[PDB]
Amino acid sequence: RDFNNLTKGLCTINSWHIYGKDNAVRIGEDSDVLVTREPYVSCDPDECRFYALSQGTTIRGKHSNGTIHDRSQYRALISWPLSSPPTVYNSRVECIGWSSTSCHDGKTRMSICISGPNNNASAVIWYNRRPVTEINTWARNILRTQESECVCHNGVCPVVFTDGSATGPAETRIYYFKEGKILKWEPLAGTAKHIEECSCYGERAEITCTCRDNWQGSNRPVIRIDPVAMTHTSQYICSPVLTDNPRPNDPTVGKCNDPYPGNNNNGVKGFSYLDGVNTWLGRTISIASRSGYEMLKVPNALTDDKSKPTQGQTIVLNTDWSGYSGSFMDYWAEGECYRACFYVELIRGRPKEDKVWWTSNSIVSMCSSTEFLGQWDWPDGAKIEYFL
Amino acid sequence: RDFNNLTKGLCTINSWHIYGKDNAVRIGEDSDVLVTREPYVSCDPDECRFYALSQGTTIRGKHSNGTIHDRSQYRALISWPLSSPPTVYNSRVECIGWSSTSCHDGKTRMSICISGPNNNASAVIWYNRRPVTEINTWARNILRTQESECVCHNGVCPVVFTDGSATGPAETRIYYFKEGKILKWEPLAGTAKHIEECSCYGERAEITCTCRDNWQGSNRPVIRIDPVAMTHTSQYICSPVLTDNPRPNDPTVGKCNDPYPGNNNNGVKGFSYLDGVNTWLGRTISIASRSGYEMLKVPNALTDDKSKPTQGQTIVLNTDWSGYSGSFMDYWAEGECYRACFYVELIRGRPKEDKVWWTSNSIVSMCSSTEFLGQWDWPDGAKIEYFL
Amino acid sequence: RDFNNLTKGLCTINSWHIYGKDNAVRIGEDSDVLVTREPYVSCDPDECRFYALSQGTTIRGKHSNGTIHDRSQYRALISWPLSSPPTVYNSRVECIGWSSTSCHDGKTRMSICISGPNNNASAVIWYNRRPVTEINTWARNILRTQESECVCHNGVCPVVFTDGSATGPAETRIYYFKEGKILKWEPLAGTAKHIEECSCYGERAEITCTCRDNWQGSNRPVIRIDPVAMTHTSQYICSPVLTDNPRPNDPTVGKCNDPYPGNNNNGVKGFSYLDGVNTWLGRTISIASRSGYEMLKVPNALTDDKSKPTQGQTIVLNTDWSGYSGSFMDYWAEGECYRACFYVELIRGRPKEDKVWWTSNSIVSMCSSTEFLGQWDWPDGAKIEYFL
Amino acid sequence: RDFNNLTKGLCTINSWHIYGKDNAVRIGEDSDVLVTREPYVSCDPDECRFYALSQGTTIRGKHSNGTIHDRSQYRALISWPLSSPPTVYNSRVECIGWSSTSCHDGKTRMSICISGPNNNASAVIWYNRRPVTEINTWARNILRTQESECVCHNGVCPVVFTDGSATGPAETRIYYFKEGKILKWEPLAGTAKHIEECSCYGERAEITCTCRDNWQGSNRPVIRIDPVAMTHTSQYICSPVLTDNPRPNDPTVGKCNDPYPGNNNNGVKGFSYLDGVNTWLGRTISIASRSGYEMLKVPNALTDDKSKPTQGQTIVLNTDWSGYSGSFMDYWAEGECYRACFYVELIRGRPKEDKVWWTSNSIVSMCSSTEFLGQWDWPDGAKIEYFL
Ligand SMILES: *[C@@H]1O[C@H](CO)[C@@H](O[C@@H]2O[C@H](CO)[C@@H](O[C@@H]3O[C@H](CO[C@H]4O[C@H](CO[C@H]5O[C@H](CO)[C@@H](O)[C@H](O)[C@@H]5O[C@H]5O[C@H](CO)[C@@H](O)[C@H](O)[C@@H]5O)[C@@H](O)[C@H](O[C@H]5O[C@H](CO)[C@@H](O)[C@H](O)[C@@H]5O)[C@@H]4O)[C@@H](O)[C@H](O[C@H]4O[C@H](CO)[C@@H](O)[C@H](O)[C@@H]4O[C@H]4O[C@H](CO)[C@@H](O)[C@H](O)[C@@H]4O[C@H]4O[C@H](CO)[C@@H](O)[C@H](O)[C@@H]4O)[C@@H]3O)[C@H](O)[C@H]2NC(C)=O)[C@H](O)[C@H]1NC(C)=O
Ligand SMILES: *[C@@H]1O[C@H](CO)[C@@H](O[C@@H]2O[C@H](CO)[C@@H](O[C@@H]3O[C@H](CO[C@H]4O[C@H](CO[C@H]5O[C@H](CO)[C@@H](O)[C@H](O)[C@@H]5O[C@H]5O[C@H](CO)[C@@H](O)[C@H](O)[C@@H]5O)[C@@H](O)[C@H](O[C@H]5O[C@H](CO)[C@@H](O)[C@H](O)[C@@H]5O)[C@@H]4O)[C@@H](O)[C@H](O[C@H]4O[C@H](CO)[C@@H](O)[C@H](O)[C@@H]4O[C@H]4O[C@H](CO)[C@@H](O)[C@H](O)[C@@H]4O[C@H]4O[C@H](CO)[C@@H](O)[C@H](O)[C@@H]4O)[C@@H]3O)[C@H](O)[C@H]2NC(C)=O)[C@H](O)[C@H]1NC(C)=O
Ligand SMILES: *[C@@H]1O[C@H](CO)[C@@H](O[C@@H]2O[C@H](CO)[C@@H](O[C@@H]3O[C@H](CO[C@H]4O[C@H](CO[C@H]5O[C@H](CO)[C@@H](O)[C@H](O)[C@@H]5O[C@H]5O[C@H](CO)[C@@H](O)[C@H](O)[C@@H]5O)[C@@H](O)[C@H](O[C@H]5O[C@H](CO)[C@@H](O)[C@H](O)[C@@H]5O)[C@@H]4O)[C@@H](O)[C@H](O[C@H]4O[C@H](CO)[C@@H](O)[C@H](O)[C@@H]4O[C@H]4O[C@H](CO)[C@@H](O)[C@H](O)[C@@H]4O[C@H]4O[C@H](CO)[C@@H](O)[C@H](O)[C@@H]4O)[C@@H]3O)[C@H](O)[C@H]2NC(C)=O)[C@H](O)[C@H]1NC(C)=O
Ligand SMILES: *[C@@H]1O[C@H](CO)[C@@H](O[C@@H]2O[C@H](CO)[C@@H](O[C@@H]3O[C@H](CO[C@H]4O[C@H](CO[C@H]5O[C@H](CO)[C@@H](O)[C@H](O)[C@@H]5O[C@H]5O[C@H](CO)[C@@H](O)[C@H](O)[C@@H]5O)[C@@H](O)[C@H](O[C@H]5O[C@H](CO)[C@@H](O)[C@H](O)[C@@H]5O)[C@@H]4O)[C@@H](O)[C@H](O[C@H]4O[C@H](CO)[C@@H](O)[C@H](O)[C@@H]4O[C@H]4O[C@H](CO)[C@@H](O)[C@H](O)[C@@H]4O[C@H]4O[C@H](CO)[C@@H](O)[C@H](O)[C@@H]4O)[C@@H]3O)[C@H](O)[C@H]2NC(C)=O)[C@H](O)[C@H]1NC(C)=O
Ligand SMILES: *[C@@H]1O[C@H](CO)[C@@H](O[C@@H]2O[C@H](CO)[C@@H](O)[C@H](O)[C@H]2NC(C)=O)[C@H](O)[C@H]1NC(C)=O
Ligand SMILES: [Ca+2]
Ligand SMILES: [Ca+2]
Ligand SMILES: [Ca+2]
Ligand SMILES: [Ca+2]
Repeated sequence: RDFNNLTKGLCTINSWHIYGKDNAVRIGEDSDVLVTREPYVSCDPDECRFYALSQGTTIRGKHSNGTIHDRSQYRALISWPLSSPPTVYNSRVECIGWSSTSCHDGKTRMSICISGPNNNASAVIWYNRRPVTEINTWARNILRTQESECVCHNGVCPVVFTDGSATGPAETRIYYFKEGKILKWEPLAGTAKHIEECSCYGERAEITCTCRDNWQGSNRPVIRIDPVAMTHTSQYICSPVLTDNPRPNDPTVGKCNDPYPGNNNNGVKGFSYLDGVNTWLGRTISIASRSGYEMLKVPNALTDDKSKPTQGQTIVLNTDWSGYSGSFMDYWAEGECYRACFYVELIRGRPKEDKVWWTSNSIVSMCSSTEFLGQWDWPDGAKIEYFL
Repeated sequence: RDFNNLTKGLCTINSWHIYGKDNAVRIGEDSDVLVTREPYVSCDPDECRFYALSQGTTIRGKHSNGTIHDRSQYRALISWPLSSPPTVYNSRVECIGWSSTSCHDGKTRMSICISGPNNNASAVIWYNRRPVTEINTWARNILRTQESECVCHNGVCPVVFTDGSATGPAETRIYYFKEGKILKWEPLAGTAKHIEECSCYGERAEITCTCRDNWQGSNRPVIRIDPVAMTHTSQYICSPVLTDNPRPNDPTVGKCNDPYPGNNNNGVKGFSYLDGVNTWLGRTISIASRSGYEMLKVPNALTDDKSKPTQGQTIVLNTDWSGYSGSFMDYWAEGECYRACFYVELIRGRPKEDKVWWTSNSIVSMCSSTEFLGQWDWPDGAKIEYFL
Repeated sequence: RDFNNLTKGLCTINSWHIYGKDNAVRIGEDSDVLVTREPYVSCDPDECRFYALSQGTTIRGKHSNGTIHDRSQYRALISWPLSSPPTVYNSRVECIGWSSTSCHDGKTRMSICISGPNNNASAVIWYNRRPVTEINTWARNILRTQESECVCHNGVCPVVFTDGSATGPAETRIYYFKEGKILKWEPLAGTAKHIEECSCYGERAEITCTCRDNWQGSNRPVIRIDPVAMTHTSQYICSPVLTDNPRPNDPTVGKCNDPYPGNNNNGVKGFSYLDGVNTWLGRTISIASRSGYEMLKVPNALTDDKSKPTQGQTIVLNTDWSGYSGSFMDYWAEGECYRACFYVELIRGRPKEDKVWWTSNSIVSMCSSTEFLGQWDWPDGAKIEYFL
Repeated sequence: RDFNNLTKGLCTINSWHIYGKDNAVRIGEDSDVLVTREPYVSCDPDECRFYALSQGTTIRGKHSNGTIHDRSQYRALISWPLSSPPTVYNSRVECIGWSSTSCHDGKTRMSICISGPNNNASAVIWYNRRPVTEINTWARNILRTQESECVCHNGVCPVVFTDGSATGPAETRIYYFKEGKILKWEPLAGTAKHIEECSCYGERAEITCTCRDNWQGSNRPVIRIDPVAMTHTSQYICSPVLTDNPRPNDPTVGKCNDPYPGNNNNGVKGFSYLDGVNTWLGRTISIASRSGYEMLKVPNALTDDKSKPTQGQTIVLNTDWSGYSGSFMDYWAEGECYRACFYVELIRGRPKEDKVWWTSNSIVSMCSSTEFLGQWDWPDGAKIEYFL
């Protein structure tokens, strides 16, 4: 095998088709499904898999009580077959910890997990299912990473980490790994003022990451990485179609180089595909809560501070719970272009459904079509009442 | 690997032997078996598997309530090892949706799933476990396909779809796929007046599909496809041995080019092998309900409007529930001829057994023998009382 | 791969060491273990597996009620990894039916299952996991076979079948299969008067089968097969160490060419290794019930009508339940000789433990050592009280 | 494949990073997890796995009652994927018995299990998943071995066994195996006075084993093996940092060539890495019970009878239960040096938690880093109250 190179551009996105769905919470009502959160999807050359952070308990298990909590010693990055649920018996542990990323370089996979207490966390970088490098916290405040796949080019796999405050300036670093070793790292540059939970995709030798400015911004920061030069830029999505959550109502003009204000110290992981007129943004439908999900075609969102939607697709109704969302692509598919894909985490349980003591999720995932397909909505589908 | 070619004829069918049986409902009374319906069987060059549409819940799970319903966001095409039950832990999701087909071309497998609301459904065509093509509804009324395997010849895999009314003229199309791409499609031609749920098999470079005329016909429509020319014909089975369900009692003379009347707006998926004097038809034993199943040797059923049985085999007694049935063959077996095989879906639960709130099925499957073997009957075997 | 040839002799048997044990009934008290009976062991070139006839239900499942019964539509030959229990999720179905054998020829595996009602049973012979040949009942009375592995030589795999009475003369046939096809079959010849449930092993181009004379004999019949000539002989084990069950107490002189009388119309499957002074016989310890199990070294048992034990090994105490026993070897092991192995089926439940409504078993298996090893006893280990 | 050679030295150990954790007791509260104890970790060239001795029951199973007991017929050496729990469905049985070791030689794996009653135990040596050699008890008193991985060099895999008293002189033997055959064995030599449960690692053609002197010593005996010459030495760790349990408080000067006294007839399996100034010792934090676990950097512990810690890392708080600990390395990793790894068995249940009737464990495992990483603590994480 050779290292994959990002040689193709994005396919034209005219709609989104269903790719995978695991129905995990429905199935886990009466089967040995692990409690998870922070899911994503990532492809190897011969298979695509679901990934997430386990909570080290099943959902009917008594240890599900307390699983609203993000960071414990009982979490691990797990992967499992596409559209199956994450069960005790089919889930492969990639590494231990409570913040992760993972990506295949064309030869093998790199997985990164961070663990530790808040003031003394460390990342372990695994390559070919063996630990290779470790990175200690630099700011002693919840060293943390993407929670979705990284992207590689000719073996170089950039990863974005943050360490420091979630409610003020933090120390974001872009590490460039190859075979699990650090080639270089850079501090964040550009005009993004705070970065968390980057969602990345690659095309024609450039990696684009759409992130969460938890501190100030209801527009999303965008990091664009050149994995050959190992350099990057940052800015915000300029569009007034604001895509964090919670957020204020949409303005008529957005901000390119600073956080669009109105909501502080909160957010949600999300994503976009930024490709000129072939630009699609995801967001929650609710401005207040992690409810609903929609895709909006917003031509030139990155650069046009008045850009508005020209097309859209509902993914999850506003009467159903959503969650984190992120990008992935199958870089090893046939054809002339890369097909944009994404997932949405469908969070069930706490805090919004507090008649149960757990928090878990299921996954829905879609990829782009060049057809203009009909739309359905894709809720989690479980009845909370059944768990009482 | 090369693409498989349909170079062989059918083996002489002198009786049927047991091939597979999953006992899913029996086993699922106390194990994590998924609720399914619309099962089938399909072979790869190195393995044969069971397939079905999951309902995204186990049968003891509380979400089994409601699973009489055909179309939800929680359904998927799954496959699993021959004669195992479809469990949470052993079932591989092929694609998401509520109407499917799947077939191996000798190189890899194509799977097709349709999802969406009734007025805005779309098919996704997967090849080599990746999405390749999508097709939007053309009639905005439950785009739907075979619910059993397709057949390929030199890479060309025809698939029959219908969109439109179930109780009047609809828009049936035969798509010819290769490597998941559309080579051509044709509207239905010939004298079949309504088509659903085609059951297909191939022999000497011709594909024969036996279908369901839900609107008018208690004889079954037959589509015969030339996958090289990519053309087809349609007619009905001429025989007065009527094989849909519900149906009127058998006449003495059938109809070749129009629906044999008496029952409207209903049916069941079924199949036949039409090979001159080596012709066998399956049907339910009951004329009124999906009860029993039998195979009848009906020489020249396709073309002889007075043909009657010369031999038969009971598969399921009329005191046991049946369901859909369909054809498959192992195109990669050794020997000089293709051995005809079929399955019967053994439906349990609603609507006929309404003391439970679910609907599920198990599978029995048989293939032909050149011996004249003794017959057994093959019920599902579960006791509904145990589920109360 | 080439066909395996029986080129080696037996290793010297100086004691028996533990090979595998599945603890199935213990584990199945709280896990999804299938109800089984009639287990055995068989090796492929790269793996050894446990085999048995499933009852198509788990042991905690309500459908376990009734599983004392031998023949139903819900049985299948299953295999699973050595020393694991036979679970819903890890068990591979080989074929459907209620009497089986299976063996690897060095290239691939042949499996045979018989199904049907008592008066109309049929065998299906699978090779390379595909059905190849079928054989209809010839006597219309429970066509039945070995219930342990067959043995192959240069592709020729003899199998012993019986059809007819269990309590008087029956029609036993030795079929010689190659690639699942019938080369030849012979009726039983020699002086054995009734044959069931043969337990076979091969060495230096000869296959030895030790069987059950259910009608009259408490000595066991022995069939010796030349798989090159495709001919056989039969006789009884001459030794007065009688090894069927139930049986009379041991005499001082046995019978070579007729059944040793005293017990009629009953028996148990069992085995022996007959190799001159390297001869070991297994038997139940109890003369009355399937209780205990022991191995006795009985030099020249086959030919010496006064032969008595010179050494022994207790396998299962007489205060624990046993069951069927049979031979297998790993024909693909390293070294200069074939190591004799056997299993014992440890039957739990009905009829001897009738406070539960099921019948199931676990497996213990041992192979020979050239050391004189210490002995343990190997009970099933489950507490029936836990199942109430 | 060629046999692995121990060509590399140890990596510099500046801290320990998380490697694996299975959360077995947490997950097994509501999933089919086997009861285990005596776990370890061992790598093949393409995978690392967890190993342990099953008790032949799940933890919620009623047969979990009594599993404080060390030796029964229902135990087996099992392996399963790294960081998964040992479940009924994912656990591979390596061999049957109640004392084990296992190691890969670069070509295939050798596994050794001992079974039998106390006065008549025997070891079976498996190679390439087949039994090859057997060894009968020589002292008729609980023949027993390492309970963690062995190490191979050019095919030669030394294993340490003991047979005899646990509370006075016993008969320890070092067997040198190749392809599962005995090349040689030696009686223990040197100044260690009692040996059990050796924990081994290899580097630059030498194997170092740190063991348990159950009889007298609260310092640990160390056996150093030359696998080319097939010779060994023994002594004790000289350091006054005493690392058995229970033990007296730490002195200022230890003992090189005799047991450091104060505690008799007890101990725990443990380990060390002895590499000059790159020397790390593990131990329980409690001097009295199997509570807590810590790593201490104790330069020249082996040879310096006043050596004290210069650095350390807490693995398990003293308010959490620990257990056995042992060494392993991935001899097939990339790079210039072998990375030291270890595990800790986190024992739950009896005798310390006697409100439940079972004894089981989970596993945490770590490997060395050349960074100075932040430390977390890694408890089992289960709530005993949930099991009542
Ligand atoms: C079967 O499945 C089919 C496929 O899925 C399905 O069809 C799909 O239907 C859905 C639902 O209708 C469609 O999705 C929507 O698409 C809208 C965009 O399309 C409309 O607008 C464009 C653009 O129109 C402007 O620009 C063009 C030129 O490019 C001009 O030509 C126009 O005149 C117009 O110009 C004015 O405005 C511009 C600036 O905005 C100026 O530049 C300009 O000078 C003028 O001022 C049109 O081109 C479209 O028409 C074409 O398509 C339609 C078919 O849809 C045809 O009938 C027609 O012939 C044309 O071909 C079309 O009119 C999205 O706007 C829309 O998303 C908004 O609404 C939803 C709620 O429905 C919100 O959730 C979403 O967030 C968007 O609204 C919010 O955000 C915006 C942006 O800030 C706010 O302005 C807005 O107020 C609202 O904010 C509020 O909610 C927010 C969210 O909660 C909150 O955050 C805010 O704070 C605030 O509270 C939606 O995505 C989809 O595209 C169809 N797809 C296809 C292929 O057709 C079909 O229905 C199904 N069938 C059945 C039977 O069910
Ligand atoms: C061990 O296992 C063995 C293997 O399984 C098992 O043997 C099998 O037994 C079963 C059960 O008996 C057999 O299955 C049946 O087979 C019947 C056909 O075979 C009979 O008929 C043929 C044909 O006979 C005509 O034609 C030949 C020439 O080809 C002439 O020679 C004849 O004289 C006769 O001619 C007249 O009729 C023709 C028109 O029909 C005219 O052309 C002609 O001029 C004359 O008018 C015979 O050849 C057969 O004989 C041979 O075999 C038998 C052995 O079976 C030997 O004894 C004998 O020597 C010969 O070798 C034989 O007589 C099927 O018809 C039958 O299926 C009908 O019945 C079942 C109920 O049993 C129905 O469920 C089924 O649907 C069929 O009936 C319905 O449908 C027809 C068609 O429309 C209706 O006419 C009929 O009224 C009925 O309709 C009703 O029910 C429907 C369903 O609910 C409903 O929809 C309707 O609306 C209506 O309500 C059945 O399949 C099987 O073949 C055996 N197999 C073998 C290899 O032997 C054995 O028993 C087992 N042992 C034990 C101990 O258990
Ligand atoms: C640690 O583990 C160790 C390894 O496992 C374990 O050692 C093992 O111990 C077990 C138990 O003791 C041993 O197993 C038994 O072995 C017996 C055979 O060995 C004895 O006999 C031989 C043969 O002796 C005759 O022949 C030789 C020459 O070859 C002469 O030298 C002798 O003098 C004697 O000759 C007379 O008899 C012959 C005819 O029978 C004539 O030919 C001759 O002229 C004379 O008349 C001796 O060689 C043996 O000695 C050697 O070994 C011992 C060690 O065992 C040493 O001390 C000694 O120095 C020698 O080296 C030895 O004496 C088996 O017979 C025995 O099986 C019978 O008993 C059990 C019950 O225990 C029954 O279950 C079993 O079925 C057998 O009895 C039944 O069947 C026979 C046959 O028909 C009947 O005769 C008998 O009455 C009984 O029938 C009844 O029960 C049946 C079953 O229910 C029922 O069906 C009947 O109807 C009836 O009701 C048993 O297998 C084993 O071999 C040891 N292994 C080793 C390697 O040592 C050790 O104990 C463990 N340690 C601890 C501490 O636990
Ligand atoms: C984020 O994560 C970080 C990384 O994990 C974490 O940092 C880590 O913190 C932990 C906890 O503090 C550190 O772990 C401890 O490390 C201690 C060793 O380090 C100290 O000592 C050395 C050595 O000092 C001597 O020698 C040097 C020269 O080599 C001289 O320079 C010194 O002056 C001193 O010399 C005297 O003593 C010598 C003999 O002992 C003589 O030779 C000499 O002449 C003098 O007499 C220092 O070098 C270290 O300083 C350096 O590092 C610190 C940072 O830690 C810096 O601040 C500093 O600038 C330097 O760079 C340092 O001072 C271990 O001793 C310690 O383990 C003992 O304590 C724990 C309890 O905490 C016990 O559980 C453990 O068992 C050890 O104590 C027992 O055993 C000893 C030995 O017998 C007994 O003496 C002792 O009494 C006690 O016994 C009792 O308990 C036993 C167990 O129950 C029982 O069995 C006995 O019977 C008895 O009851 C511990 O491991 C770790 O190393 C840090 N790591 C790093 C990289 O920094 C950081 O905190 C985290 N951040 C947050 C915010 O949480
Ligand atoms: C099915 O028939 C096709 C058409 O003849 C065979 O296709 C040829 O395959 C050869 C061998 O791979 C190629 O080099 C030719 O170029 C192919 N020809 C065409 C016209 O496509 C194919 O091999 C046949 N399949 C099998 C299993 O034999
Ligand atoms: Ca924000
Ligand atoms: Ca109809
Ligand atoms: Ca008998
Ligand atoms: Ca000690």
